[PDB]
Amino acid sequence: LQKAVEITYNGKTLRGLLHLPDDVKGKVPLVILFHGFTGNKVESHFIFVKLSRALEKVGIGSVRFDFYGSGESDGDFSELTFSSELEDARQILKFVKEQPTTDPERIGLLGLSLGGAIAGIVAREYKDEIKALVLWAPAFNLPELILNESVKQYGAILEQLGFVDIGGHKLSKDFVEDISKLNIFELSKGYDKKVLIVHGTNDEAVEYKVSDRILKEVYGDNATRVTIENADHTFKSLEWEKKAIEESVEFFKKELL
Amino acid sequence: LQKAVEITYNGKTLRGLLHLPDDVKGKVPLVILFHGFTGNKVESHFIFVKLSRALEKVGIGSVRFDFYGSGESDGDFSELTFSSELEDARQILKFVKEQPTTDPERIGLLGLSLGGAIAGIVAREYKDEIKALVLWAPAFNLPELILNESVKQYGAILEQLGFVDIGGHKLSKDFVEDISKLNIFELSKGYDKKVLIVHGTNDEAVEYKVSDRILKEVYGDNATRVTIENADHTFKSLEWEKKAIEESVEFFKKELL
Repeated sequence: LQKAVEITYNGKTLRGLLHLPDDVKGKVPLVILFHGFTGNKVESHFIFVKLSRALEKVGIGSVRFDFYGSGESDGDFSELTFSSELEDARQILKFVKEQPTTDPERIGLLGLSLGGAIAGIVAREYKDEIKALVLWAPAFNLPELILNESVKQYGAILEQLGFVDIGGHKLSKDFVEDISKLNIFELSKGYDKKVLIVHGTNDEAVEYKVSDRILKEVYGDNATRVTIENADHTFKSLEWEKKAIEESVEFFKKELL
Repeated sequence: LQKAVEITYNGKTLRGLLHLPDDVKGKVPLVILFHGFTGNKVESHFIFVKLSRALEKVGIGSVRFDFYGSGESDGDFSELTFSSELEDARQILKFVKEQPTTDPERIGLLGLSLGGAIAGIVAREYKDEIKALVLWAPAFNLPELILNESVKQYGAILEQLGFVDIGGHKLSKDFVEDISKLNIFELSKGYDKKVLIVHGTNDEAVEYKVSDRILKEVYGDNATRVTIENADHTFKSLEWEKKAIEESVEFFKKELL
């Protein structure tokens, strides 16, 4: 079952999609998916919708929302910041628990790159409430990346212009300053339930070595990594995409149930 | 205002968004927006939402649906054909006509790339029903590209596997045979109302010189072409984005109203 949902907090309205398995009723496990930098709820080559529909086939619900300033939700990219989506994420988890079909003891999280950073942080905020977590190409090094991409380049423009054109989006200078005082590695530490990392070897957005850091620094032996050899950032292949979703569904099927 | 909508025909469910102007009330001009190959209703860097929300400021509503097998709508890319999305387009136009806020006389059409080819065909299909037509980098030569792409590498793969991986999607073999019998130039010929063409000088998906072909072989005095100097396919820049959306809404508001 697929139908669109709406969230409104403050003066912000969020738009998204909720999935529920048709053949089983009562209270069902749920995974909340967080999208990445400049992405949206469908995500790259529809990998989120695909993963959503694969989950309802194994009796597992899901919700996919558009972060404020991106996609179908309200706002401009300029009034968006990392901590903004952090507030958005909390409202989505709240909304999900307030569903009669939602099982409170079985809730998981999934995030892709920037969404992965948000997912690992929100997982620690609700360490008891989130039973399992999956990180696709987790961009825990987004802070250094933005800072090192703001001094080698864009630095003069951002101050002069107030923003910079990343590619049809207005990257505000507020965004650079807000993520400057955030450390994803130290902010995701403290999650103790099972963790699954999916990373591509030939990832040029978030180099594969980041997952090594996340495995050594952030989580203990409660986190495993599924390495997809030769894959790119978003697993842009029918083969790569299959492995990423299948291992994610298997992982959610075991740890969530 | 923006609300999610749904169309269900022939066992297929289409999901989308309907934009309605808050200021004006009663009956209001609508602009149907068709997205491109491997895209979705939000389109690249959210240009469709931007165009939609910029449209409602003029008091001009719009409807943005995901084609069947794409984005939020049902089905996989494997069951998608050009004629498949032509059928979807007809269903979307019937949907807009059925809405009480909608005014039948002033419906408009917009399409990007393959969506523009869809829009050009549908505009001629309902010549008297569609008041104006806007085309963003219209891929009228899409059948030629796919044909030439198939002989270079797709066809050998498609013959055996039944499909080809075009980057996380399954391109049907029927899709190639389906589009081979199609000539968008002649199919879009015969529209007798005002047409606007927005094309990029540095467009690499759909060459700039095919916009020359459309103005000559497809239309006459009613056709107009805005040239975005040095722009790429989707106007992936805030300066290029402004020119395309600003000029197109002025074309819409003038001839629709």
